[PDB]
Amino acid sequence: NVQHQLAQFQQLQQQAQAISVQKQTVEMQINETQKALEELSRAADDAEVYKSSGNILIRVAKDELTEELQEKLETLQLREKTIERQEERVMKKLQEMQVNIQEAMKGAG
Amino acid sequence: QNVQHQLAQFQQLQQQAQAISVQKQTVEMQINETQKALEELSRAADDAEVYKSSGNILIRVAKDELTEELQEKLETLQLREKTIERQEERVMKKLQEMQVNIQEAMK
Amino acid sequence: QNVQHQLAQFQQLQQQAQAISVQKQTVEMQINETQKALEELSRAADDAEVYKSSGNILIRVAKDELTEELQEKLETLQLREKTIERQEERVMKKLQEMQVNIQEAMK
Amino acid sequence: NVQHQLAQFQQLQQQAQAISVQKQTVEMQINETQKALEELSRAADDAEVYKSSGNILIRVAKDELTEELQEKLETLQLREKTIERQEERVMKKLQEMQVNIQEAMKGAG
Amino acid sequence: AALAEIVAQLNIYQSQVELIQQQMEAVRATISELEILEKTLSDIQGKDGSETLVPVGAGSFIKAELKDTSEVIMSVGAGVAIKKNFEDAMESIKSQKNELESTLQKMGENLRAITDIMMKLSPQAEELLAAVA
Amino acid sequence: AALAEIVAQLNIYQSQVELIQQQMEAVRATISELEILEKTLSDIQGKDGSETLVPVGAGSFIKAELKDTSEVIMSVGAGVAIKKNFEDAMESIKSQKNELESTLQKMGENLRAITDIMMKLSPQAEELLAAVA
Repeated sequence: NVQHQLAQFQQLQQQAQAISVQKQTVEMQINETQKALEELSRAADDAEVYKSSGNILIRVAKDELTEELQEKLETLQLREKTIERQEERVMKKLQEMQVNIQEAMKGAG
Repeated sequence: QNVQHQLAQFQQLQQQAQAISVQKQTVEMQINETQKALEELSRAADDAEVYKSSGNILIRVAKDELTEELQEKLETLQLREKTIERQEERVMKKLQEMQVNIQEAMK
Repeated sequence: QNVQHQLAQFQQLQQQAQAISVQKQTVEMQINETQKALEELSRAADDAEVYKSSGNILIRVAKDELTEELQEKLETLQLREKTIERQEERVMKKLQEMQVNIQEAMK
Repeated sequence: NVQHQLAQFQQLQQQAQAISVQKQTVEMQINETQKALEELSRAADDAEVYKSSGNILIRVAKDELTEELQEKLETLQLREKTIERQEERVMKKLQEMQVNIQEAMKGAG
Repeated sequence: AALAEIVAQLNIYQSQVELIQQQMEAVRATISELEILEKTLSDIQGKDGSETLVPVGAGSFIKAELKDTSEVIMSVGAGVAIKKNFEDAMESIKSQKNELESTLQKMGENLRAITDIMMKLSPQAEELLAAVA
Repeated sequence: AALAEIVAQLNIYQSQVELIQQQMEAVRATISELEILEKTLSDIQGKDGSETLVPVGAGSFIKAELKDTSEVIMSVGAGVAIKKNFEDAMESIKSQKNELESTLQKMGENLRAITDIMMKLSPQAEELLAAVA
């Protein structure tokens, strides 16, 4: 069926779109984490820092807080790289499946 | 009851079904935020400096007192979520029942 | 400059004229409220309990300190009102001048 | 001119409308003053009461504050009565001027 | 012919249903604020001397120590405010909530009638339409 | 004939002018809040121990005593807040206002261009209309 390949090709185009959105989201969380880490490093070593979790605000040691954001930053960056890698595969599988249709159409002969 | 009013109830029920779906998302959100706060609290020292949110102000409170309050809040919310799901099922049942009473009234 | 752009400036000026008229009403309002506060303060005793508004909170302050602050505020607002009226006249002048440059361009 | 009397009759109809609005406004201020005086009388004689004036809030003796609202209440009530009296005159002058037109129309003869 | 008469009034009703739905929200909004107010006053009882953080804008907070927590200055209209103790304050709040609830009960009825009469006019506008075409 | 092409795009532009006008307001709104924040922090300097009234809803206020007024806890994003002294705090606020002002300057340009090109398309849509009729 050639119409079954069009659908798969189209479902894959939406995935490419979805993944594109996840990437924009992760990038935003990276910028925000970076901005917070920059603020924390300019503050003195004994600055009083706080963490909000839901409806509560709690004072936390600055060195533990910094490490916590660093880990989140690093995990998000790895995630961004994993996303881009998935992105390329999808694009290749896409340009591919397009070819398989760009010729299966000239059906027989 | 004629099909016109039968259909009016069906759409009314769909209205209820959607409003309940909105409460369901809210309580789930509130449960997750409460469990997060409980998690962060478990890590802090007993003399930790913590403030709880109460409308326009934050009030400083001891970690143990806040832990008990958040535990109670979590339990009330989980019961609330259970109630919402039971109501959601009741409305779904009434929806299917009303659609059947409508299909058989159309012929 | 063709009549089309001439007319565009005229309407732009009318936009300015209206935004200025809105600032004028606001400052007048702010002046009246400040004079009222000054009036009420003059009646109170020197040790009166008074609070001044500062965004999300009210701050207790001595009557004399508050009287001087409100006096300065009143003077700054009255100068502001004077500035606004002078600008209003400038725009009115430009409006009439632009309408004349438009009537003579139409014939 | 009969058309000059129609205009005057119409200008007077709008005044009647305006006055009607002033009356609704004064009534509202009366209700609000009454509500505040009721609250003040239920509070104890040594209750701490405050007056807001613009951006400031000031503590004032309750007996002076009560007297101040009483005077405002009484002045507003007198105003309401003056308004209703003006209202009746306007209505009469209206039903009147209508007559002067309901016949000046049968112009001559 | 007389179809437009109906297709027209079902609007003055659809323009009044949405207005009441709006006014009912405002009322619900007010009730919400009163509920949050009740929680704050309850939350501070017995906390004289406890620290608090006051939001002052754009995510910023300043420090203060609660004082005379069993008392609250409440606005009663016409530029007047009265200091009241905890019980009296909670009592006024419940009275207002009740009043607003009652007002909500009443607004509900008004909306019903309107929705009801609309139901009896539509069956007519639908059969008149079938005639014109 | 090609009139609809113009009478149509002048909308995608009229639907983009109003969007920017909206976004510019939000920005002005944020700037306003930062200005009020600056006034409050200035107003409390040197007032440790002074009483304050905190609005808690529906016209009600509670009492508190200001504490460590030269310090303010400020939100820096990602769930983190940092306590800063007066000078540092005012410095961050001015930086943000400047940034938002700068952002406002830029949004202004974008709106200009759009309004400008619309001016050159209307003279055409008006003469095409004169042709069709």
